[PDB]
Amino acid sequence: DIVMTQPHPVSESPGKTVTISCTRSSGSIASNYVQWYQQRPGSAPTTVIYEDNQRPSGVPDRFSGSIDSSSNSASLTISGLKTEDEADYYCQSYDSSNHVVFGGGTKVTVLR
Amino acid sequence: EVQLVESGGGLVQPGGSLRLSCAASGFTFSSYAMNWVRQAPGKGLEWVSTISGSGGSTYYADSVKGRFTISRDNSKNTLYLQMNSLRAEDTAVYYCAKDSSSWYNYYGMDVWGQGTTVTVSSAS
Amino acid sequence: ITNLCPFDEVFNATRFASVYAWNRKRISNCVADYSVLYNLAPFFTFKCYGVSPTKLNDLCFTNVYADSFVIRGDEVRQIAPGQTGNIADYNYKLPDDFTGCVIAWNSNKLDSKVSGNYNYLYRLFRKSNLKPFERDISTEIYQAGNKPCNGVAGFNCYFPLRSYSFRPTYGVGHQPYRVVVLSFELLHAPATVCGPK
Repeated sequence: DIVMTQPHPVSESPGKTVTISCTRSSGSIASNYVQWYQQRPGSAPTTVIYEDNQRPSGVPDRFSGSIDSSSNSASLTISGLKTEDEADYYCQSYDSSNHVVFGGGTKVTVLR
Repeated sequence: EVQLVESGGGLVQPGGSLRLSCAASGFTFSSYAMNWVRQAPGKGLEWVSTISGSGGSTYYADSVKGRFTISRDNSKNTLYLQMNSLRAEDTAVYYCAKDSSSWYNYYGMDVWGQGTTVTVSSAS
Repeated sequence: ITNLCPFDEVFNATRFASVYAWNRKRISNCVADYSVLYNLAPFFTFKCYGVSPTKLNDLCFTNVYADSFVIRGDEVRQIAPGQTGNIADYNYKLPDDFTGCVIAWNSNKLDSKVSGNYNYLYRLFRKSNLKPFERDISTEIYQAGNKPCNGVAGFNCYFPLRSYSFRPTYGVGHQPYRVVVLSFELLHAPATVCGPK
């Protein structure tokens, strides 16, 4: 229906764990699963989870996903901040009309 | 594990025709839904359209409905996108993404590819 | 105008969905050729509440839907536009506008593996009251507030994922049934699927 609003870009110092929130625009979160993607500036987006929530295609333990009904939002937890993590991220899902809805995007920055 | 090559991204005047080819490679390409997505410069991603794995079911978004078509070839599997009567908002980078296996159509998305930048201007 | 409808791949799937997570495949811009779907095997359910399947080939529609899932035997009757039941008003509900079909069939011929069918579940525990399309995909715990549980043992709460126990050495009434429904809807948009005239 409505594009899911994504918060402002965030920055984090190395050696910490970051948390990205994705809030539903309209209605409730009672729909299909919400996934994430990693798109480097100038590069193609890469998915963080292969099918639903299990071992993806090369991210051992960095990315993890959760859903919170109290806040009604998706939460992407990224542990082990590396130099390859400073990039743009978008949370994508589907609506009740089989339309692919995306987010506003969030730039995760690493301090050097 | 998916190679994507197209023709180009040359501009065209408002009210033109464009054909984008998303021929891929690999071994598992029998029945997989394909999604055409776009991203405007200085703006996030925006889904354009999608087609089923067998090539029967195909639909588009609300703002790009009526002037865009999408087809799929199987024996030489390739995703064709025909864009007619372009507007000033169509200038964006387009990508063609795969999905999970044939059972779930709105669950799972594999590697996307490369995409190409299409611009719509009006000058000399 | 278009090619054949991909319905042939809907009724022939390698792995169907569950009750808590059910497929919602949108079909549009195809041909409504039910001549092959009419002379199928003698199934146990071929009911269409909307219109007659003969006159359906000459009726235009904007977009149609296809929802496939697997339930037990006694749960097939609960699929109706308004009815009580453990699945009818808790996990799978339909408003008073369904004009499609409730075609279903039994598939207890190839699933004869006595090893534990802990793959499908229906999430008996829920707190849904309105919004008939109130789905659920997370793996939370059954609670309604008032200092909820925060452990694994529980004894006051419970894990709201009750899997099935489908075994080949059972009788009628408690057999698996794959049900595929076709949700129809018409909005302010030109029609796409009409059927061969």
